[PDB]
Amino acid sequence: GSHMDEVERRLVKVLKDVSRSPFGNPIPGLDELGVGNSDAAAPGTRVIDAATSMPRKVRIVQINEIFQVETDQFTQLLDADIRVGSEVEIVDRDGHITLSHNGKDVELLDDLAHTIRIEEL
Repeated sequence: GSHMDEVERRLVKVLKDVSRSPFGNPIPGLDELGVGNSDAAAPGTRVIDAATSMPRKVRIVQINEIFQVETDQFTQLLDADIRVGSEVEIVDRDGHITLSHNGKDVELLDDLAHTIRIEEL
């Protein structure tokens, strides 16, 4: 093909990303994805896929839970409090994933936006 690096195309293990504002807007459920997982059907396409099937506005309905929330780094990401039921959008950029929300754009590593509870664009 022609390269075309998708959002989930990048495979990482560590918990780090680029940009200066990695935190912001609700939806970056880092410890939330742990459990969920989609692939087809409208009922949430999962960020991993919600960025190739002609994305427009991924509707956030949920994430997972709060059980896990013991991290100083997540403290800044918790500023949004992930409001399940909101409405956000995602878009690629030079082979990278970033959720664009009214507020600003975020990073959301492949480990973060792996199994979020959103809608199928």
